[PDB]
Amino acid sequence: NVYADSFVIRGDEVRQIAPGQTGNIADYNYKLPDDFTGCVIAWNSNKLDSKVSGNYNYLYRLFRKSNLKPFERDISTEIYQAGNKPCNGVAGFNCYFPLRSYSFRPTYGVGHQPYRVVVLSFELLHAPATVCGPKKSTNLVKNKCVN
Amino acid sequence: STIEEQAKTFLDKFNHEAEDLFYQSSLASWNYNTNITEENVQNMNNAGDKWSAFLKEQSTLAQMYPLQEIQNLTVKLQLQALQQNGSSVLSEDKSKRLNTILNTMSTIYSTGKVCNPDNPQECLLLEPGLNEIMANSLDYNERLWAWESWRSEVGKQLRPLYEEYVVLKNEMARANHYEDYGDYWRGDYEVNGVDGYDYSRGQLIEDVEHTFEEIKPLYEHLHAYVRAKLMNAYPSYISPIGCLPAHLLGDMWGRFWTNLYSLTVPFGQKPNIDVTDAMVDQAWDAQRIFKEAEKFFVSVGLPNMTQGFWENSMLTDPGNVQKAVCHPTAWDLGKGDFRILMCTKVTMDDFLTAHHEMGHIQYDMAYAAQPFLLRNGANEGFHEAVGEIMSLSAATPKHLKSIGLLSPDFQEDNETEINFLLKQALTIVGTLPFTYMLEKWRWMVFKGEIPKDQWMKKWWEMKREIVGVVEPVPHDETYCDPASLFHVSNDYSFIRYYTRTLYQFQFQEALCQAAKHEGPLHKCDISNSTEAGQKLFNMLRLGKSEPWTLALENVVGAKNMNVRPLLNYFEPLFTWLKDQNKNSFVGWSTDWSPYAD
Ligand SMILES: *[C@@H]1O[C@H](CO)[C@@H](O[C@@H]2O[C@H](CO)[C@@H](O)[C@H](O)[C@H]2NC(C)=O)[C@H](O)[C@H]1NC(C)=O
Ligand SMILES: *[C@@H]1O[C@H](CO)[C@@H](O)[C@H](O)[C@H]1NC(C)=O
Ligand SMILES: *[C@@H]1O[C@H](CO)[C@@H](O)[C@H](O)[C@H]1NC(C)=O
Ligand SMILES: *[C@@H]1O[C@H](CO)[C@@H](O)[C@H](O)[C@H]1NC(C)=O
Repeated sequence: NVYADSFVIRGDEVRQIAPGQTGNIADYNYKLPDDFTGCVIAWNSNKLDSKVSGNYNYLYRLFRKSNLKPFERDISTEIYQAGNKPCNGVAGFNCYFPLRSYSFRPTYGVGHQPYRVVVLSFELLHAPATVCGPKKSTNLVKNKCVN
Repeated sequence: STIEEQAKTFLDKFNHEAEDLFYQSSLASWNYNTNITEENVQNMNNAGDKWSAFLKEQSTLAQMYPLQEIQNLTVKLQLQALQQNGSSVLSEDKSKRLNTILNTMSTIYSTGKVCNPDNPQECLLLEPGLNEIMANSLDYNERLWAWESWRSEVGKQLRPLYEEYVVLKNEMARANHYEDYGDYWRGDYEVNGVDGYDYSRGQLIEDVEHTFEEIKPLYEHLHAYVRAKLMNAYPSYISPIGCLPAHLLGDMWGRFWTNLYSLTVPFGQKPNIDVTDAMVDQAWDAQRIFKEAEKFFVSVGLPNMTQGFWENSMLTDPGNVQKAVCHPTAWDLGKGDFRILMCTKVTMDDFLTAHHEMGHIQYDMAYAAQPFLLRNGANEGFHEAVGEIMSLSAATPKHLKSIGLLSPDFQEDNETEINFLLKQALTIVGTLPFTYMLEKWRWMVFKGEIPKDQWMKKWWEMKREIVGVVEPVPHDETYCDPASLFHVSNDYSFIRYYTRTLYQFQFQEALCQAAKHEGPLHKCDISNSTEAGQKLFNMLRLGKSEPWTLALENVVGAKNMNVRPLLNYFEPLFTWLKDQNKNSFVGWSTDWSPYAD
C-alpha cells in the first residue's frame, strides 16, 4: 500500500504534523496518529503559490465540535453552534462559520509562507508486494567462475 | 453554558480576522510612505476606514457580556482592552463638534505662520522657518521678538477651542466612568487582579513626585552652572539670584538644551571627537553601517534579521526621480514583515540612530507570538526605552576601537569624559522637570481645581518655582501658552517622555553590571556578552500579557523607578561641578520679572 496525502500549510505550522503533536491542524484539519507507518515531506513554495495581490484560494477549517479520528476527511461546512440556542441557518452571534481562508503574499516572513507538504503512509498487506526498492549491479562477464 | 467558552471562540476568530485587515492597512501606509501619490493616499484612507469599521463592529458586538466571569486573565485583559466604546455612546452632535475642534486646533498650529515686521514676502512658518533664529543666534531682541510672535498669535486663538475641548472631554470621560479625563490618561498604568503586583490610577501621581524629589539638587548644580555661563554670554540679562528668561535656551519652548553646548563647552582644544570623517576616509558605504549594526546584535547573541527585511527596506534615498519621506521609522508591517525607513548618509549620528531603530526592530521581533491585541510594549514607555540603550552602548570609544573606527593606540582622560557627560546631560536632565511641570499643569486643568481665570497665571506660578524659569514679557488671560507646544494641540499624552528616562537608567544598571564591567556606568557596554542578552530577551519576549511591573521585576528586581543610578551615571559631572559651583550661588529667587527690572 502507498497513500500519498497532500496539502499546503503555513511555515510555522509544519511542525504540527508528526506523531504526537496537537493544536489547530491536528485537531481540526488533519489528524496523524502517534504510531503511523510512513514519512512526511515538505518544501517551501513562496515564489510560486503567491502573488502581489494576495491569493485567497487555500482554505482551512478553524472550528469543530471534537477532534478527528486519524485519517478522516470532513467537508461539511454547516454553520457552527457555540452558544446554547437554536441556529436554524440564521447567525450573527454564537453561530460562526467554520471555514477560514488564507492570505499568502510574496512579501511575508518565513513563518507565514506557504509550504507544500506530502505524506507517504505505506505498509504491507498479505497480498503480493506491489512496491519494492532498488536492485543494482555492475556488469556481466563470461567464461569465468563467478558468483 | 459557561461564559469563558464563547469569549474564547470570539477571540479565536477575531485574531484571525484582525491580523489580515491590519496587514492590509500597514502595507498601504508603507507604500504611501515610500512613494508619495494621491492614489496611495486614497487607498490608505480606504484601508484605514475598513480597519476602523471592523474594530467598531467587533467592539459593539463585544459588550453583550461583561468581563466579570473570566478567570483566565489572558482573555479578560483582551476583552478589557476591547470593550471600551467612547464616542459611540456619545451623541451625534457632540462628536462632530469634537472632531471639528480637533481639526481646527491641529490646522492652526500645523499650518500656522507668523510674518516679519512689515514684509509679506519673507514670512516665517514654524519648521524650519521660525526655528532657526531661536535655534542659533545671539541678539536678545529678535529672540524676544520671535518668542512673543509665536505665542501671542497662536495661543489666544487656540484658547476658546481649548475650553470647548476640555468641557467636552470631561463629559466624555465621565461617560466612560473615568472622572477627570487625566484619570482616563492614567488608566493605561492601572494594574489590577494580580496579587503582589497590583497598582492603582491614584497611586501613580505622587510616585512621580516621589521620583522627582531626588533629581532636584543635581539639576540646580547644573542650572547655576548654566546660568553663570550665561553671564559671559548675555552680559546684562543675568540675575545671579534668579530664574531664567525663557527665550535663551537656544531653542523653542524649553525642552532641549543642546544648542548651549557651543557656549558651555568646558575644555577648548580637547574636542568631543566625531568619527564621521573616519568612515569617510577609509571607503565606507550606507550598507556597511547596518551590516555592523547587525554585527552588534550577533555580539550580544540575539536573533539575527530576516532576509525579507534586507530585501525590500529602504536605507538610501532615491536620488531625484521620486519624492520620499525620510523621517527614520522602524516599520513593523505585521505578519512577519519588518522594515526600516531611513535616508541614511555617511554620519556617526546615522550609525547611532541605526542602532536606535534596530533596537525597536528587535523588540518587534521578540513578542511576535502573542494574540494581536497584546502585541506592543508592556506599558507605553518601554519601546523607546529599550530602543535607547544600543546608542549608549555604541557611542563608547572602546567599542569604536574594536570595530576599527578608532585607532587602537588612542588614550582617554577626564576632560573628554566631562565634555561627553555635559553634552549628554543637556539632553537627558533638562527634559525631566519641564515634562513633569507640563503634565502636572494639564492634569490639574483636567481636574478642574483651576478655573478659566487663573490658567495663564498658574502656568507661570509653576514655571518659576519648579523649572526655574521666568517669562520675559507679561501675559494676561488673552493668551494660552501650554498650547504653543506640538503634543498639546495634537492631543498627545506627554507623561511617557519622563518615565522613559528613569526606565533606561535602570536597564543599563541591571544588564551592564551583569557583564562584569569595571569602573563607571558611563563607560559600560554589552559586547561579547551572552547572559546580558538572555536577561534582556527574557523580558522582550513577554509582550503585554503580564502586568508591566512583573516585566520590570524580570529585569531589575524592583517594581518602581529609581533615579539613583541616574545619580551614578552622572557622578564625575556632579563631583566636578561642585568644585565649579564653589564660586557661585545655587538655586533661584523667584521675583525678578524683567519688566520689574
Ligand atoms: C510611485 O508608485 C506608483 C505605483 O506604485 C507608480 O505609478 C505607476 O505604477 C504602475 C505599476 O502598477 C506602472 O505600470 C506605471 O507606469 C506607473 N505610473 C507611471 C506614470 O510611471 C509611480 O511610477 C511611482 N512613482 C515614480 C516617480 O516612479
Ligand atoms: C489559559 O491559561 C492557561 C494557563 O493558565 C494557558 O494554558 C492557556 O493558553 C490560557 N488560555 C488562552 C486562550 O491562552
Ligand atoms: C548572524 O549574522 C552574523 C553576520 O552578521 C553571523 O556572523 C552570525 O554567525 C549569524 N548568527 C546566526 C545565528 O545566524
Ligand atoms: C585629568 O587626568 C589627569 C591624569 O590623571 C590628571 O592629572 C588631571 O588632573 C585630570 N584633570 C581633571 C580636570 O580631572
